[PDB]
Amino acid sequence: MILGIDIGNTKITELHENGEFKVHHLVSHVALVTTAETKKEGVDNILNAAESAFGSNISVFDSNGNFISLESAKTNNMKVSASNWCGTAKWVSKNIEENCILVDMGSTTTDIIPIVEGKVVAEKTDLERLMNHELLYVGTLRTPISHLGNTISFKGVDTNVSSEYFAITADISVVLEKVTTEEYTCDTPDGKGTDKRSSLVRISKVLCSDLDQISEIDAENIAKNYYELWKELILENVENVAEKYGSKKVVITGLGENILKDALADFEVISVAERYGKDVSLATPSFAVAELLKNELLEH
Amino acid sequence: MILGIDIGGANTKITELHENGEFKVHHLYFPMWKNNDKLAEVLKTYSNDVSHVALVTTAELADSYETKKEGVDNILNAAESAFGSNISVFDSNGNFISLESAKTNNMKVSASNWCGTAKWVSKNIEENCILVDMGSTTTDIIPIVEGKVVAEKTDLERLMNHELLYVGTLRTPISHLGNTISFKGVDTNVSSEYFAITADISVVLEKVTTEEYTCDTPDGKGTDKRSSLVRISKVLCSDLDQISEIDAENIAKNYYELWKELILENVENVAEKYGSKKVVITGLGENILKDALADFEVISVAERYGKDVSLATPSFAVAELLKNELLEHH
Repeated sequence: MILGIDIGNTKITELHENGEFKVHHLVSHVALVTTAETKKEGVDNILNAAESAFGSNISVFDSNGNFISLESAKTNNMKVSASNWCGTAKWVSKNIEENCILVDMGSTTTDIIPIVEGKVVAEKTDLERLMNHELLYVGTLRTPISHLGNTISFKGVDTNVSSEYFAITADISVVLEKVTTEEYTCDTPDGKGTDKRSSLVRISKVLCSDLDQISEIDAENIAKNYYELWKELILENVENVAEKYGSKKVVITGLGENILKDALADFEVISVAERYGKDVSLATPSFAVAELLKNELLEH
Repeated sequence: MILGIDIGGANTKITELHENGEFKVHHLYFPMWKNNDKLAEVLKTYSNDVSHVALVTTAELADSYETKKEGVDNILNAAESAFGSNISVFDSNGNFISLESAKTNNMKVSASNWCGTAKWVSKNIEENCILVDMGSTTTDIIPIVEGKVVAEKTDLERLMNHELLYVGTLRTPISHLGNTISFKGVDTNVSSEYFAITADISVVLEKVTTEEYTCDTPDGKGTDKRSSLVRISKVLCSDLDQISEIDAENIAKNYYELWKELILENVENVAEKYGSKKVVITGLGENILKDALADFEVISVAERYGKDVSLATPSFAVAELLKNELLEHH
């Protein structure tokens, strides 16, 4: 009975014992990964809090795909902060495909990480990944819509759009049914509802208009056209990485799987939600570090 | 002395235009969503010397939770308590109407930030040209044909016809200019987070002065070039420990190119449609506009009337339009 703990909200995966697993949103071994005013205070809080009900049997998955024991993370806290893709990438390279591209999209960013010969070959820092099509700052929920493009086709004409914070990808996702209303968990830009109509109201403000000047069908069309711009952003980046590493297989996961599938039809797609369930797909890092800890402790 | 008063949502601009042509522009903080006592007080200092007043309200303030009637009524009452019936209100249609006419037809009082300026240009500057006014947030590209302003009616229609562009000198989030930028020779994706704005680019490239970076900084830090480069570096999820000052300035220069191109393309489209080669520029962003529209025949409000007028054109414009009507029979 080993647990996979991803503190960012927090997700827990109960692994081991023939394979009996389950995840929950908020034990002999615990894999601790943190994807979440100096950033050394919270680090101690997390570490010390972990010791409380888990003891010393805690393995921390650092910035790299390396598992460091406790106290090692207490000494040099500059390794505790980990990405939301490193753990998943490691897991994929040893349990799904050794030659592929992992594409994960959360509420804010999309990670496109090449895996070659079983090893993760993505660049290190965020800057380096932005420079190599391995980090795309578009997410399922929090992306301001004009980041997808400052012009949009509206009623057949290329139209300029507002730069003000009015609508986000969450609005597009709900209107196009790529995520449920319940999955629109971030704050709405105007402090109002997450239902479709409320989302259409927000989207209409992008064109300095409202649902009195334009119809709901017109507004929905704005969402549809932005969705295609969004798909292209995902596709172009994955293609660039694929062209350099010769990979054709893509493993997708995260809240944005539906969007990922739509954008990457040109590739051989392997869905985490389809192979391990939607729960794992929504809590991949926690499940990943759980499987990884198992194999490493089984190395004995 | 003629007074041109432009009441915005939070800031009021007053132009004192003297008979000899000398002028002075005053600035006053006056939130329209609250009581009008301060406005009334300031306007009263002109009560016994001024009888010719041009008043315009350009307040947009999107959702201010206040009816148009109360907003207009409060402004008109503050002005009336100082000048009585001696007030000419510039309405949305670009015409001067009486104080009583404004009260009655309150729904037609509030004007766009460019309405007065465009009409003034059409009368006092050039009858066939394109007005390009870039303030802190938007860029208005308004065609003037045969002395008549012929821009589209609504903002949506202007967005569909290259007459409204959401790029400004200070408040534009940098990624709105483009979600990728050339860096060290390769196409680089950029953050969507609110970390840097056009004000940062403007200060770093000296298109505006540090004192002119009047909006809040994204991180609440300094408005100096160093602090601006720090914010700009965040757009590529970096910092001045990972990249250099030269690197950060290169990010700013590359974005400046995208920014100028956005302005140019929009102005070119309006110009090609009307066949005009003359552009009249104004607003805090004149330095950027001069660079972007270098190939056009440029007429600068700042050069012809001074920096203050360029940064408060609406108030000056209605003062001039009032002067025109007055001189009509002098």
